[PDB]
Amino acid sequence: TTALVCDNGSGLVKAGFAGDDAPRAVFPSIVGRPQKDSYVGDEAQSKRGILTLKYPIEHGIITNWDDMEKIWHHTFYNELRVAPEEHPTLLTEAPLNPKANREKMTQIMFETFNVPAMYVAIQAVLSLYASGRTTGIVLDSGDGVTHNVPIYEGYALPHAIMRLDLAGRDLTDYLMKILTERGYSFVTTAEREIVRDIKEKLCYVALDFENEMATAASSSSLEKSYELPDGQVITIGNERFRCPETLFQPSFIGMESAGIHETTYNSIMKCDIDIRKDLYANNVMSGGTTMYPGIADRMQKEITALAPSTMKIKIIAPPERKYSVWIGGSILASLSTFQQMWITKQEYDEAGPSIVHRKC
Ligand SMILES: COc1ccc([C@H]2OC[C@H](C)[C@@H]([C@@H](C)[C@@H](OC)[C@@H](C)/C=C/C(=O)[C@H](C)[C@@H](C/C=C/N(C)C=O)OC)O2)cc1
Ligand SMILES: Nc1ncnc2c1ncn2[C@@H]1O[C@H](COP(=O)(O)OP(=O)(O)O)[C@@H](O)[C@H]1O
Ligand SMILES: [Ca+2]
Repeated sequence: TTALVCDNGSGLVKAGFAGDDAPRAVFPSIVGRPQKDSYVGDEAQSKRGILTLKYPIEHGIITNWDDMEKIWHHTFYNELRVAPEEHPTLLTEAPLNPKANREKMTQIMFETFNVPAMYVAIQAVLSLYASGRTTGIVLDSGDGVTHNVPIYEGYALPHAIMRLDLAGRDLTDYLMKILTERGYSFVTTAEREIVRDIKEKLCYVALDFENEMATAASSSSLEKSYELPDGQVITIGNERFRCPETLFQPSFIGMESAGIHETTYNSIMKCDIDIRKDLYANNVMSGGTTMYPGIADRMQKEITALAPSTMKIKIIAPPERKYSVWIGGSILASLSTFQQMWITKQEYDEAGPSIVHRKC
């Protein structure tokens, strides 16, 4: 029977059937409760006023299992409209996901949803498979968290994994702030959803930050107009490139951590010397926050400036990197040499949660 692929994202839940072109269902990772006892996804925030909203998978890691259970329950019956007892289910997890976490991910799958078989894959790793690589370093920047994950011979290197608590969610908020400072007023939650659309449609990464700031202070060639739903037309200037700039300079929002370019460098320099030249030549971009135009040219420039001059440096930004993680799981599930890595109902009834250390 057709396997299931569910990418448990920090902001969006990508779910669908293994072997498909794209995930059939994409919805918010939010659980709302004060007509019913709970809501999940779009309608959870449509009625955000009467409910209490929950981000159980924010920052990449699942923290609440009652809410998560509601998200998975929403995925199976309401979105994909399948019987979880009739489908092997591949789950995804954030890098550096603790052991007891994937144990509990597995327990809930069998004891509560009764899956025939399941598996938990690291998100960044799947994105690499989707590119056609078993070796390389992935920059996974989603909604709630950004990870740098070096992968060698098809296996991620935990000690060199970098975690940056800065992603598109922080950027959206940042874009509201600086747009409000200019003279507008985007404060409400409904206005947040509007600003996020501006971010995805008009923002871009500046090749050189200061030079772009100068073109903005002296001309209006960088300015773009944006029509609000109520017909009102607003104008965005340097906020276009100042927004994603936070990924390289987290200090703009008080975050005293290294940028995505530096965390990439630091990640590689934690790996064994012999494979570093391979990581440099295979920098894969993953997640929606890496969708900014010009982010690859900026990454190319900054990594080069940090690395030896003799170093060959390549940046890979796939056009479908919004759904890289899910696609990677779709091919993994359909892979013949992977079938023996499933954890079956029988296997779990015999061993317990202790078996996920043997397969995952
Ligand atoms: C969607 O477009 C495409 C994407 C990729 C490819 C294809 O390109 C050539 C690649 C050698 C190939 C590889 C990378 C993929 O196979 C389809 C990928 C699924 C293979 C992964 C593995 O072999 C690993 C090492 C093993 C074990 C898994 C370890 N794990 C999950 C650790 O976390 O899985 C059987 O993938 C072809 C088309
Ligand atoms: N074209 C785009 N430009 C910039 N950001 C985008 C674009 N498309 C989506 N995003 C951002 O990507 C984030 C979604 O990332 P995602 O891959 O779902 O990560 P996660 O699975 O952790 O939520 C959202 O915060 C969204 O604002
Ligand atoms: Ca993700």
